[PDB]
Amino acid sequence: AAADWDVYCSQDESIPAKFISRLQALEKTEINCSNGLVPITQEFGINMMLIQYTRNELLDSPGMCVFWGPYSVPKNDTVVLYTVTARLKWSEGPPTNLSIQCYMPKS
Amino acid sequence: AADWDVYCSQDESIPAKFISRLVTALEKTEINCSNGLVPITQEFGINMMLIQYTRNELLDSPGMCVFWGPYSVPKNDTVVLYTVTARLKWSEGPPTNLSIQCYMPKS
Amino acid sequence: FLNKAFEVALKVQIIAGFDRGLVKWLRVHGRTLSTVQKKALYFVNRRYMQTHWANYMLWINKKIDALGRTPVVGDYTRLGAEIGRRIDMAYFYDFLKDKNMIPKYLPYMEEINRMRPADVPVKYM
Amino acid sequence: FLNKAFEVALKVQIIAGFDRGLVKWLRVHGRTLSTVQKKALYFVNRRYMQTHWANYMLWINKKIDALGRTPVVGDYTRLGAEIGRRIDMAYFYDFLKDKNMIPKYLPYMEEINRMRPADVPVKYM
Ligand SMILES: *[C@@H]1O[C@H](CO)[C@@H](O)[C@H](O)[C@H]1NC(C)=O
Ligand SMILES: *[C@@H]1O[C@H](CO)[C@@H](O)[C@H](O)[C@H]1NC(C)=O
Ligand SMILES: *[C@@H]1O[C@H](CO)[C@@H](O)[C@H](O)[C@H]1NC(C)=O
Ligand SMILES: *[C@@H]1O[C@H](CO)[C@@H](O)[C@H](O)[C@H]1NC(C)=O
Repeated sequence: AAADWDVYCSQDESIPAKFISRLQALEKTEINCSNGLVPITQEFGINMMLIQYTRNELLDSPGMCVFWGPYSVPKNDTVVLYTVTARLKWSEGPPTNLSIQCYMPKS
Repeated sequence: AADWDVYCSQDESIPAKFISRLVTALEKTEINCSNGLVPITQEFGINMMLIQYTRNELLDSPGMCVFWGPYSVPKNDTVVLYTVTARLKWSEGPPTNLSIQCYMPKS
Repeated sequence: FLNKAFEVALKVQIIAGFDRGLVKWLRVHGRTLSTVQKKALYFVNRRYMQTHWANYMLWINKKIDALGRTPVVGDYTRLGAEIGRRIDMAYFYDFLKDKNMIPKYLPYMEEINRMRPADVPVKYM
Repeated sequence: FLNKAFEVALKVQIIAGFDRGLVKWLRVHGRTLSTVQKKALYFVNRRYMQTHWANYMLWINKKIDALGRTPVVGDYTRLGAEIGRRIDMAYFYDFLKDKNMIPKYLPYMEEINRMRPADVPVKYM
């Protein structure tokens, strides 16, 4: 339930990925991105966030999250992997850690 | 070093096996593990490395690499993800990055 | 944490910026959308601010500290306006419309849409 | 970056430990293996040392720095022996046999197998 985020990956690095979530109280949500740790607040109901494949710290919009990667995967040269992880800290219970993976066709 | 793979176990008590086969310049290989940055030298021909799913700093063997994780995966409640990444530095050219992933069935 | 006047300045400008962008997008894409779909997108704006508030606050505090002086509300107005114009909400407007994912308009959304932008609740981290 | 006597002590003990482990494993699993498969596993020992020499050196240096005195060759003998017995190579022996992945025995492997353990080349990083 808490792990179920709706992940929409792109086919081109120029178009950011979209993630949507819907919502043992949840105290904190932090996305571990290549450009840093990005806090987000999951409000009751629907939440939306963009994740970029590319980084330009000078021109990027405030608070942007950028994927880690690209990574090569074994035995498969047609795609590369982009990923982030997220940590959800709860009032009661151990934190949960989730992995968000997006495969991109290789140019 | 185009030829490499990871062979995952079905039990957290049994480490995964990473095998690479190098033909031929590769200056450096670093594995980014939950317990640290682990250097390895990929010699001409076959190279092997164990990757543990569990960490005990007191009892683990010297130089052991431990996966990051476990991570929950969205929309898939039957498995969890363990992963490390590898960075390969070449004499000339940009470094290459590998994603080493193992899915473990859940209890 | 943050003085209320400052918070209000931020929220008013952020939501005003997002809304200007939505008006712009709707002039092109709004013809086939229902009234409730449009209201749902205005809610999307306010909710985007809520979701990303803590994350905007990091950037804001960074910007404020670089002033080399005590801030005034005008500083927060300017930064709020900058967030309001820089966030590209059209990535979501297009995606939601293209996939027929514009959310069904529900009471909690109407409630947030009926508030003054100054009163939209945000959570600091 | 390491005195040759120290390096030699390490390599001799590491390979001796790995080899003892392989003998123990072969008593159980060796019956159906060909001579060249067994030679290949003896090569796997030496190669594992080569591959992991750099991370062994981190561990070694950490241990040496904590000795509470300057080291002598015996310290490297001891640490080498600890590495030699603690690395669980049987995980690879079992995997390679079970999956029919025991490597094809090639000249570079024989060359490494014919060397003195003291002479197996290692790369510092
Ligand atoms: C982000 O996660 C990586 C593992 O993928 C970890 O090495 C790093 O410490 C994390 N970053 C922060 C800022 O906690
Ligand atoms: C490589 O993996 C991707 C997604 O993980 C998949 O679409 C593709 O088919 C794989 N490679 C081949 C040759 O099929
Ligand atoms: C390991 O990689 C993670 C990303 O997965 C990164 O956050 C971290 O800085 C890296 N750690 C080291 C020691 O380089
Ligand atoms: C979950 O992931 C595993 C490994 O990636 C796969 O074998 C399995 O089919 C997946 N299940 C679902 C429901 O996606």
